[PDB]
Amino acid sequence: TQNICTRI
Amino acid sequence: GPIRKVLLLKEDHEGLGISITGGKEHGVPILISEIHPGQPADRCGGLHVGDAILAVNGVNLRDTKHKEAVTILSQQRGEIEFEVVYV
Repeated sequence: TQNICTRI
Repeated sequence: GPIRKVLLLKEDHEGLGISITGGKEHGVPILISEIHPGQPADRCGGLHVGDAILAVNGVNLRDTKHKEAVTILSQQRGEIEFEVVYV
């Protein structure tokens, strides 16, 4: 856990 | 690939319609993970999944952690000019 995808 | 400049418009109530991943702490660019249907990026075209976002409205994203890039991208309003390259 550390890479994420963030919606903007 | 070649660096491209792509401008879209975002109303205040809208999102950009993209998801990003990556960042300095993971040793990779800010990358477009997804382009969401019907939102500004999809309606404009010219951005692609796997593009690195090098800058937005002249604000450099090449050395930003993921959280900082989220902050920067989320703060853009109106005209949003992306500098992108397919990595």
